[PDB]
Amino acid sequence: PSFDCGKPQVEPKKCPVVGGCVAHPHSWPWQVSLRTRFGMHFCGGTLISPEWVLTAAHCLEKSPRPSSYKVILGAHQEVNLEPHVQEIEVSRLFLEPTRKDIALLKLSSPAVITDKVIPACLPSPNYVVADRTECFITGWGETQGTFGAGLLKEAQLPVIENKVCNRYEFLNGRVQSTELCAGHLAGGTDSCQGDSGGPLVCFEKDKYILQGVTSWGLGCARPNKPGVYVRVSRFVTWIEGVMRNN
Amino acid sequence: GRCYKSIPPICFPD
Repeated sequence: PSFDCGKPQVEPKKCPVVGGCVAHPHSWPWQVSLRTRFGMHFCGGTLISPEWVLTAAHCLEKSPRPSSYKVILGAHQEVNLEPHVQEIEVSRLFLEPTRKDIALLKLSSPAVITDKVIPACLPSPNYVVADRTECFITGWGETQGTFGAGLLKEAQLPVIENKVCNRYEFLNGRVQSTELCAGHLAGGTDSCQGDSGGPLVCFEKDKYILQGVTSWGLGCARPNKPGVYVRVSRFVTWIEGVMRNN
Repeated sequence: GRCYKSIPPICFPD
């Protein structure tokens, strides 16, 4: 009864987080909710193996102690967790060593891999997602008045190649080679506050590959202001090393 | 103007 990475057991809704749609429950089984010990959801993450969650480094600035954090796996509701959700304390924190906005959480016990809790697949090292590739972002963040608050949402957004995103009228030189951009130039659909650390995934042949980690933006869903994501492929070698050595 | 998308957001003057 094993489950390959990147293959949801409930097919994602098409949906051609501000804007977008509410996901089918359990169609994004690698999505994590990151919480404090007695606190509510404040960031997302992506399960990448039974003991390891990838998130954004800035999600860890409230506390340098692993005991401050817990991960919720298999969830659909933001607050009223379903009976079968897995809640697991974090045992170790590893921040990316060149100060980029990406981090690994080691879980205190391995997640049980089920039809609702399945890791995402990592990309090949240094792969560059092509301009206009349609990808999906997911999370429980702010919706800015759009429907779906309190439920896991998704949005389908095209990647905008860095050379375009860095133009003066858009993000004006801010985006690094270890980041990527996604969104509609018209605005209206975006990751937002509370989505940080969660996944940006792109479908490839028969499975979803994790290509981005939700990081920052100039606001959310503004015209001419696409969201910025850490480019996961530039960190695969580092991630593999951390898992091998710890 | 940059804001990281945590709760609460971490924001910068640019």
